[PDB]
Amino acid sequence: MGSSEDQAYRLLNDYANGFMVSQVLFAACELGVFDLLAEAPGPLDVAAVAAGVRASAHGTELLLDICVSLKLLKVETRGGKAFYRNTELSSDYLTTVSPTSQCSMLKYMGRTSYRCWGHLADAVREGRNQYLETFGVPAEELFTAIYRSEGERLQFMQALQEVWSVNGRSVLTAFDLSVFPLMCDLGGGAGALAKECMSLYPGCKITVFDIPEVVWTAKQHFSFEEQIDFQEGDFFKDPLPEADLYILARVLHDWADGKCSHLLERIYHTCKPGGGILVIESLLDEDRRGPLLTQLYSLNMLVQTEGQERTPTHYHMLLSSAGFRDFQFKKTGAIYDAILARKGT
Amino acid sequence: MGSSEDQAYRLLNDYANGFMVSQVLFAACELGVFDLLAEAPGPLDVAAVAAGVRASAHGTELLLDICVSLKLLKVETRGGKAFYRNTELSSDYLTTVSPTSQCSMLKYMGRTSYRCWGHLADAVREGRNQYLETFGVPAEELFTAIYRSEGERLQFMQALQEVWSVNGRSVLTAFDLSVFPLMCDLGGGAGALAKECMSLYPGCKITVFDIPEVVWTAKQHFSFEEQIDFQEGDFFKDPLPEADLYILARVLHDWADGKCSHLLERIYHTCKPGGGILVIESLLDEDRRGPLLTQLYSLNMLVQTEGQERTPTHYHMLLSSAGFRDFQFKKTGAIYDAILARKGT
Ligand SMILES: C[S@@+](CC[C@H](N)C(=O)[O-])C[C@H]1O[C@@H](n2cnc3c(N)ncnc32)[C@H](O)[C@@H]1O
Ligand SMILES: C[S@@+](CC[C@H](N)C(=O)[O-])C[C@H]1O[C@@H](n2cnc3c(N)ncnc32)[C@H](O)[C@@H]1O
Ligand SMILES: [Zn+2]
Ligand SMILES: [Zn+2]
Ligand SMILES: [Zn+2]
Ligand SMILES: [Zn+2]
Repeated sequence: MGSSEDQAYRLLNDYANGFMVSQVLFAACELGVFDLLAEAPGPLDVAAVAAGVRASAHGTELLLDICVSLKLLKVETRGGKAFYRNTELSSDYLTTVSPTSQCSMLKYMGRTSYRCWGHLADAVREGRNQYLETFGVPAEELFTAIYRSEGERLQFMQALQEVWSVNGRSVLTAFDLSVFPLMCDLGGGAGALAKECMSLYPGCKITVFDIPEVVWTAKQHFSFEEQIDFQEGDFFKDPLPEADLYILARVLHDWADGKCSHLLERIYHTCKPGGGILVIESLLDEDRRGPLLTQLYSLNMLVQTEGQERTPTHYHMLLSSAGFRDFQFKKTGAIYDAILARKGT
Repeated sequence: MGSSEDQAYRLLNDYANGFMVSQVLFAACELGVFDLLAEAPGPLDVAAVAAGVRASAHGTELLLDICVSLKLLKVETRGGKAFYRNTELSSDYLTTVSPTSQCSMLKYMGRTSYRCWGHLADAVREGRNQYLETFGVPAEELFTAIYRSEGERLQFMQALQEVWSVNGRSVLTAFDLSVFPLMCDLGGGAGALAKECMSLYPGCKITVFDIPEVVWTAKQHFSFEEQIDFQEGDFFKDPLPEADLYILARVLHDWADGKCSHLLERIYHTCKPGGGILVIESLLDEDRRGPLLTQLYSLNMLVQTEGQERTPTHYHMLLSSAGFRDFQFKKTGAIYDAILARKGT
């Protein structure tokens, strides 16, 4: 709030205004402000940004000035004009060329999640997702609602690959996976995690398993290399590729316990002695009261998917019931953690 | 982000997730969580909250647990159950009975502003408001779009009165207004600021001026006391009530310079020597690069109204052109500041 107001009032305003700060970041990403600034020979003024993003003078200045206050951009003065430049933050996470780019996820959060979240009170009220109430699109089959169009499936796929450029190494190296020569990424999407897995484990080979529409899009928009293979199908009913390790990264959180149990059971019966299951999810503290970002993510699963985020013990009951033993989890200090369980005799 | 990740990545996530934190606060307000907790004989468990707000168990727990992490609620343990209670923050700003309640504004930000803000990129792109693109409602006359229904006009009116319970005293006491026995609050709405003005200045009398629909709603939903009068009309063309002081609180920011100049001109020609104009707005720093909340508010005017937030110098050019002299402003340390100018001979 105001600089002299009581701390509780300032906090309440921070929370109330949060949606505005999210949209400033999302719109700056959608307009390509950071890309234009990274492609420029040096820093740019309002009129040069407004012209490059094809937007209004007043609108651009408001946007750039808010970005400076938020520490997403730096400003400098030359003559009778402000000149904007990228920060370490925006160069690393907000430019398309950066390997650690978070662009596509931000644009996705802005275009889909933000819309869904307006219906939060009803998702809480009813205990169910709101794709029909938000997009008019039936969600009886979760992913036909999520991939409501070709361009929307490419965007989802581009969005999801982005976290692995920052979190990939932590999760794949939490446990020594060199022990599993043949791997399968169930619901592997574009294959970003698999690409990382193969550079990390030179001996290993991996199959990316996903629905026919994702596999086709992955091959059409992402190039590959000699360690990675693709199998298309439905993990709830099709035969799974033979593997020593099955990886489930952000798959279990999309579904309720019963659906999770079914998939875990199929994987278990497909595994051989010494076989493993690597579950990659954001772990909830045992009291379900943190971390805050994970709690928000669990609420985002209520609003969007059929699932929730879970505690280590919850993933343990699920994996133990499916038949797995030697349950171990590793808290990475990152958004995504790793769980590994094995099949015995 | 994750507790061990780089500070820039944690900051980017804070910003990206802001919309979720806003909606948690808005939905907790819409569900009446804080009221139910204040009306209870003591602290309540998940099942008692879920039943009282008529919502799902999973949804309620997620909501309450996020509120605890956000410091909006406190939790305690008794037997095999968590018990939630209000904080100083929620009791003072989030309960309907509290005089400093911010409820109605939060519900309004959630229901209208949040929706509008999804169209931020286009409001920036085009340099205009999005009522037609968001609500289907024509905005050619700003307030017919803002008061699109009776219940929506009552909500807007209830929302706007709330800031004056906290910021009212600062703005009205920045300058000694005892010098102006007769006052007029132009666009005074429900008359919250006028009610405060009259307790602060016992000698003074005030007329609340607003559009016929607002005046009728104000008399029908708010009771009055012997110092306050109501005149209905259009400040752009109707005769203004006779007054020594004209107050413009959050009126100028809704409009562009030309519309502001027109209204200021009418007020000037209505004033007599020694007459005053009290402008109450959130002042932008001279470089237009802060405060952050004011910059967000200026962007909210681009997205919603026909105006912007302005710098002291900008309000000075406007007031000076209309004919006013002795321009003075006072930065309160709060969201809203005060500007006073006078009419000479
Ligand atoms: C939330 S995405 C996670 C993708 C990826 N593992 C990551 O973390 O970036 C869940 C993935 O599961 C895939 N999926 C959903 N249902 C499936 C099914 N029945 N059979 C195969 N793949 C499925 C989706 O198409 C999607 O790529
Ligand atoms: C943004 S509200 C501010 C209300 C109040 N002064 C406050 O700060 O809480 C602007 C007020 O101006 C009123 N208004 C808009 N156009 C008007 C007009 N042409 N004549 C009279 N009142 C008008 C609106 O109905 C509304 O109550
Ligand atoms: Zn079995
Ligand atoms: Zn168990
Ligand atoms: Zn004149
Ligand atoms: Zn001037």
